[PDB]
Amino acid sequence: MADGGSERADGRIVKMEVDYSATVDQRLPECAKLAKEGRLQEVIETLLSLEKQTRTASDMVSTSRILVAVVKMCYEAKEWDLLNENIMLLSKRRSQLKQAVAKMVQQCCTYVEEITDLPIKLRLIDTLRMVTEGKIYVEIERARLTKTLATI
Amino acid sequence: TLMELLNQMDGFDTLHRVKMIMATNRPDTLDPALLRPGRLDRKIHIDLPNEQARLDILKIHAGPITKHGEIDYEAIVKLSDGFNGADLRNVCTEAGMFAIRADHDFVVQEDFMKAVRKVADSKKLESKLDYKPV
Amino acid sequence: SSAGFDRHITIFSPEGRLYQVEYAFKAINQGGLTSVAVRGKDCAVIVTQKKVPDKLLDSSTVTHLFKITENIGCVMTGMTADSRSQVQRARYEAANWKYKYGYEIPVDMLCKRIADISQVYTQNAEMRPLGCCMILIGIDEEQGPQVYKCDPAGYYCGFKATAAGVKQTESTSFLEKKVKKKFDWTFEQTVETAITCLSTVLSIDFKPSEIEVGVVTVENPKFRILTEAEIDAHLVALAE
Amino acid sequence: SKMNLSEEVDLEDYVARPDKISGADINSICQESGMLAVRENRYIVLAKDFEKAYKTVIKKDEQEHEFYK
Amino acid sequence: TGYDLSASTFSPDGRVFQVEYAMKAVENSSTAIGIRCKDGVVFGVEKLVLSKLYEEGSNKRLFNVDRHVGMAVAGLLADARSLADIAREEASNFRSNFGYNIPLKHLADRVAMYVHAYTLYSAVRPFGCSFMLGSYSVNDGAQLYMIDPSGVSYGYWGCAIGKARQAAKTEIEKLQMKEMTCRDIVKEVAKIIYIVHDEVKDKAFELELSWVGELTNGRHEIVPKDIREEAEKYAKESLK
Amino acid sequence: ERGYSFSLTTFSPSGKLVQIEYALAAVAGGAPSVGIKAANGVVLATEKKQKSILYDERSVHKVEPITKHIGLVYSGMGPDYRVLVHRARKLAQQYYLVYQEPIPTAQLVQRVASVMQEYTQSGGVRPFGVSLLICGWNEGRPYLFQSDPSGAYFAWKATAMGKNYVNGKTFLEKRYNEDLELEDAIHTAILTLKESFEGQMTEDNIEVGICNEAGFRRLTPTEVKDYLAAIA
Amino acid sequence: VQVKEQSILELGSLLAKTGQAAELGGLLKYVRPFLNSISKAKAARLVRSLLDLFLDMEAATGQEVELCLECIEWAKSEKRTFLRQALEARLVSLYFDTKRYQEALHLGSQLLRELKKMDDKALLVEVQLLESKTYHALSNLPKARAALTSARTTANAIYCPPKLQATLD
Ligand SMILES: [Mg+2]
Repeated sequence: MADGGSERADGRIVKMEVDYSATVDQRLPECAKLAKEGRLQEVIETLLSLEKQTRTASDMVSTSRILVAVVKMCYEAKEWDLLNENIMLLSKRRSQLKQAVAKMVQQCCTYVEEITDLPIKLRLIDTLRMVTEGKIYVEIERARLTKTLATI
Repeated sequence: TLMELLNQMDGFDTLHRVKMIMATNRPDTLDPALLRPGRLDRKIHIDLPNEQARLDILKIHAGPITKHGEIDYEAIVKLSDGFNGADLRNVCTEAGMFAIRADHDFVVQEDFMKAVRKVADSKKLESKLDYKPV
Repeated sequence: SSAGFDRHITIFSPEGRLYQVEYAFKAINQGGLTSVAVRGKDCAVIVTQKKVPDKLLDSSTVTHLFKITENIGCVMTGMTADSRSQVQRARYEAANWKYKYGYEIPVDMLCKRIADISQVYTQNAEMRPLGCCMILIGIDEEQGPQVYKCDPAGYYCGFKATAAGVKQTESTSFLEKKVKKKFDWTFEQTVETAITCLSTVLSIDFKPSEIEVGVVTVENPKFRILTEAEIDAHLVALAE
Repeated sequence: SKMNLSEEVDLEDYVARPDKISGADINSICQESGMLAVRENRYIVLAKDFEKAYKTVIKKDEQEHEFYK
Repeated sequence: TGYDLSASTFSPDGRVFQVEYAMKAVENSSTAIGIRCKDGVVFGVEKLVLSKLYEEGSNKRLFNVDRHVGMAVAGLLADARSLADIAREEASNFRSNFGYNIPLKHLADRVAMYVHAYTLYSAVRPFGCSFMLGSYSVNDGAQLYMIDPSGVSYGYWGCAIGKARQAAKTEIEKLQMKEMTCRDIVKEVAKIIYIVHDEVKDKAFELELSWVGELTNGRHEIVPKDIREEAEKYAKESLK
Repeated sequence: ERGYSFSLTTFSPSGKLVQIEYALAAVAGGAPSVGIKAANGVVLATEKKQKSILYDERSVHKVEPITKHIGLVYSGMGPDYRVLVHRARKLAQQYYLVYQEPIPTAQLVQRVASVMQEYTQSGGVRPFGVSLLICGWNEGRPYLFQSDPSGAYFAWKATAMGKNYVNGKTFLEKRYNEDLELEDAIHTAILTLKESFEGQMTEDNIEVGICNEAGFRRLTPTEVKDYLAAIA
Repeated sequence: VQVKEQSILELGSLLAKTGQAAELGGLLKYVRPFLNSISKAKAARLVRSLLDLFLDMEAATGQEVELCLECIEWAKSEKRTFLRQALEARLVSLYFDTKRYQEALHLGSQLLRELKKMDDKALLVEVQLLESKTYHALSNLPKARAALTSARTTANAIYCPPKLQATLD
């Protein structure tokens, strides 16, 4: 449920340093089962609006440290696999995918000033894989454009 | 009269925003030229309800029915094997018939299973219900 | 077309057909059931649901999983009469093997006997062709697990995993894309795939009571039937 | 040549399947794949839309009794 | 038509209109039902007196195969008699070769095969009968089997046969069956078989009652019917 | 049974055998295959396709040995083949029991054809639905005969059964000659095999055995694919 | 035993990848008597593979015109029809490389009697086309025209001339 998993994630964001990172990532697939619910078209998605945010706090800890090449490809590969592990096509196509990758490019905005050439273009090479087939896709793709512009 | 359709479907003058919906029971008795793609684009296959489908339609007709909080839809579906939506509708009708019997304005669950037995019994006269596509 | 009594007896059509046996294949379809079989790296498993419309109807008296020998399991489809009558044939010549040759019969060989027997049911023109289907599994020395399918037509062939019942085309479609993609097969691999293919073809999410699971594996060659406890263990196992 | 057609789709691979296809069937194929990827909410075609393509149009081809041969 | 003639010819869809006819042919007979409590099995049958037609007690369909083995025939009568002779002969062979009581499973299975034998040729037709199989043991308990014209046979906790069949089994499942004593279940069925056949159809019928189980010491015998007469006193209070 | 005994095969008013005529049709509708006898032995190659990728190939077999120097293949319906296969198995055995020596090939074609012909004239049983091909290097010179549903048989330098046996027939008439060797005859046999085969022809798309004067032998998929080089 | 015989294919593949001709030309002759130890099928694969990898690379006539005649006469000693009949068609294509004035023209009198006498539908187009080369390059327009047309009508029976199509075009 949206509100329940929200108040739960509120206490789970504390466990970034309190609990081990990859243990928190083992705490991910439960919320990924919340994505396995697909209860309501917007209620079940607000969860993935949340745990993608907690995922970006894990990014703000492991990417804030050297855990960058390990933090990214382990993630975009499981969003890729998210079409098979959870409900296919991110279980609602959007609102938990749209702001998911949109907060991903918010992250990339936060790291373009920080993440050096190799890790920044491994991040870019992770999201451009989404540029091939799967990204925002409503009426913009300008998270795609806004970063592919930065690629030069 | 049919070849007029074959012409004015594809023919010379193309069409725009003109959608053709066809309905039949056995496709095997149709003209292949009419059956080729372009004229008849997609063939949608309708089949009998599964268990969950039967439960769902049963809930559908079961809505506006003065009854008791006693309905075991699951058992009725369990005895429910291969029945059209109109068939289950027939079940809801017959159960109400048994209710009119003895003039109990409510509905008991057992009349459901009885009507299911009757209707299911009535299908000892329907053979060759399937037809190969095309 | 109809010519003489090709529509009635086991004779040739003008096209070279014979309508009786092909009438017989869909004669299995009235059983209202679909079976599934799979072979693994060191194990093979059978599984098929049941329909218990009666509370008065017993539970243990519904099984189609038929133990032929201590190392031979089989499952049936079609009509219960032809199935059961098939059973005593299988058991019977099975024992006759041990009496004549000492050692244990090959599962392939027994399929040879059954297909040959069924051959005459079509061959003579004064005998009903026993419209049911046959499924066998068993471990082989220097060969591992094996699965075979006997038909009323009177032929057989090996496999790697196969289903039957009513959903042959669908289950085969699922299994072909399922296995050929370089699949490593463990025990719970083959099992979980077995439950999954059926539960997808039928879209059930069954309770652990309705279905049945036969099993043989090269750690205990005894043909084994599953208990609903462990069956539920695997059910929740695939239930992430 | 009209559709985007992502370069991971091998055309000849489906060409080998003889299948006795008519010319209009091809157009139905590319249509089915295209509306398939669109149903995926995608503006680019992949090979899966073609696997599904023959699994839709080329479907209804197999009924045989092995003992005939 | 054109295909339902033989017993060795498949319909163009895959069945046999011979057995098709014979089943409903049995369907037209009166009702005979059976049940089993926790420590026995009870048989009930409705018979029809036409006007006078016989010295009462004649031609009872409640047969008796073994000292512990009870029949419940329905449909045609004479073929049922032939079947009962087949069963008695069979159990005699089993006792002869092996020296103890035949298990109900093996007995019903053998009889089922023998029934299946008459569905594969043109020389003979199928049977026009059906029946029940009641047995009880101290090492086995209460077991009740059922046989169709086609050859299917297995167990129940209760079952019904005759015209009033589906309506009959309806209230049958209404009863608890696990903990019930067969003595109570006797007077119980009396309400069942006395809320069925009425006027403007047939005439004054007849209620016979077989009874085997623990209290019978495994021996099969008819209920003491005039004795204790609670079927009627209990099979009437349903006036409203 | 009852003992009806009445044959179901009668002569036409024109004077023809309708049932045999029909069985020849189903024989023609069988899988194609061919064999050749060239100056050292005989080679037999079939048209074996698995309808699905889930089949096993090392399970079912087509080129079948009878004795160490006698091979046989068929074209028709699979199931009826195995029966007469076993029959010939025994029938070759009793000869060896009588005389203590490997039965000559022509004797087998005699007795088998007798069994099939008598089985045709018998009552209440359709004839078989398969033609056969037999080869064996009995006393140096190998031999290659063909049976048929009518029980007849011939002696072919090389021929083919199945579909398009007339097209591959002519192809054999042209590409074939008086004498060759085993490998070359294999090359032409796979030539006509590809003459009507499917697209991909692998070790499992066909199967081939041979007779030599050293005895009968079967070919494995190893040397099959190994010979697949220089296709046709 | 076998790992070495496949190793001739390996090292020959090295001689063909690194780009040298004489080094392989010795490798061919080094394994001529070694051939007499394995099946005629694997021998077929070996001779075809080595000869084609040797021919397709270099325009060094110091060894090709000799070794090709080697494999041809050895085909005489082994009695294979298709082997010699293919290596001949390769041979005449080798002859055209030096603008051979008559032996490039004897392919008809030496091979066309066999090709059209056989059933072949693939090699006859090639021989007719190359013969269309030999007369145009040797100043004969009408004969090359008629032969080209014969290859045209012959090309109407191949289901897959994927490269021979443009070769004819
Ligand atoms: Mg038109």
